[PDB]
Amino acid sequence: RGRWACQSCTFENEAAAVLCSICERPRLA
Amino acid sequence: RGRWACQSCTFENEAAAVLCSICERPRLA
Amino acid sequence: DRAVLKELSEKLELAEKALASKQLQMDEMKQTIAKQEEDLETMTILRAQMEVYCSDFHAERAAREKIHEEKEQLALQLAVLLKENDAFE
Amino acid sequence: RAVLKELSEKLELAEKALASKQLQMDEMKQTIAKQEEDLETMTILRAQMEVYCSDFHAERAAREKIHEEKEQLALQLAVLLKENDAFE
Amino acid sequence: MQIFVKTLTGKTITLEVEPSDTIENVKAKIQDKEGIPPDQQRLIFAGKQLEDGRTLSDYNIQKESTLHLVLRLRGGMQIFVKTLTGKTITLEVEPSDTIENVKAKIQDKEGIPPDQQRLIFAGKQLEDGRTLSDYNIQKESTLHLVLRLR
Ligand SMILES: [Cl-]
Ligand SMILES: [Zn+2]
Ligand SMILES: [Zn+2]
Repeated sequence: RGRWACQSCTFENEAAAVLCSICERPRLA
Repeated sequence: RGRWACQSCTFENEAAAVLCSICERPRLA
Repeated sequence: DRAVLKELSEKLELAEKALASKQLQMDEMKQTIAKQEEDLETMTILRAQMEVYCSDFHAERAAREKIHEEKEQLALQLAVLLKENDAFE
Repeated sequence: RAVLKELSEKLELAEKALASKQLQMDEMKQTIAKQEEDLETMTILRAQMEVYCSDFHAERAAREKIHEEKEQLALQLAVLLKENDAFE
Repeated sequence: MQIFVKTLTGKTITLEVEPSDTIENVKAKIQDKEGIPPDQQRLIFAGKQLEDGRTLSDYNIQKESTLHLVLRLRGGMQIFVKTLTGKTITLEVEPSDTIENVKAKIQDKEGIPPDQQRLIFAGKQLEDGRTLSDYNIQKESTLHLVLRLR
């Protein structure tokens, strides 16, 4: 867990998100 | 909550599955 | 710790909602592919027209050359009669 | 059973399933892009078809013009023959 | 801007223009690049077929890209060539064409080497180095082909 960086757009998401808040791509995609 | 019935193809999936084993659609879709 | 169960249960429910959302989006995209493939069928009619218009052009030019040949003979007949009339001026 | 282990394993399963679904959407997104390329090629095909249509019209116009010139000559000729026969 | 084009078959030699050139100057760079005359080509960029009398920057022609261009079946001026056998053939020409260019066009239609062609117009023998304009040859004018007997 913890905050995570979107691998596509680099937005730093909160640990509770399963999709990136900006580009909507999933954490593991 | 027990096995869940896929609303698109009616297959009864195991509680631990998140996708339907036959048609691969998610439980809430 | 009871909150830990609440974190996972809440995040799982979020993941499963995100799945239904992605699936519904894929369903929409599948229709888009379907409509666009339907639009592409209009290409068969388009190419047929292009061949017709292209074919009609050549025919028109062929006809134009024949009528030219005919115009030339007429023009010559005319000149022969006019020079013959011209001789008595 | 271990609920925390059970919830954890399903959430990891959900997140893998999400990645999987996203990779499928990426494929369809590329298909839609190829179709849009083809649809642009269909518009260009439409343009080419219109040019041929236009050139057809122009050639037909030219053929009609020379055909009309031929007719006016046929008439001039007819006038000369009626005049020439008037001597005979 | 070095700018290339894609076609049905493929033909592109060293070319180059900048968006400042007119819509007829772009068709001019295609003259020595694509090999078809200017009034036989109609150019289109992203669904906009720009005509002459509109700057090429008004709707910026992106530099160094691959464009699709469509070609006409005919130009704006045809002359007729008549064989002694009566056959008439149609040539796409321009007033700046020399009669030597016209003979090269006849060879392409009839397979006769230009050396073997004599051309007659207005009752006079035409000379290779002159142009259709020098002879006042105009749209739908008629030349007469005679082959050399030598
Ligand atoms: Cl000689
Ligand atoms: Zn992102
Ligand atoms: Zn199912």
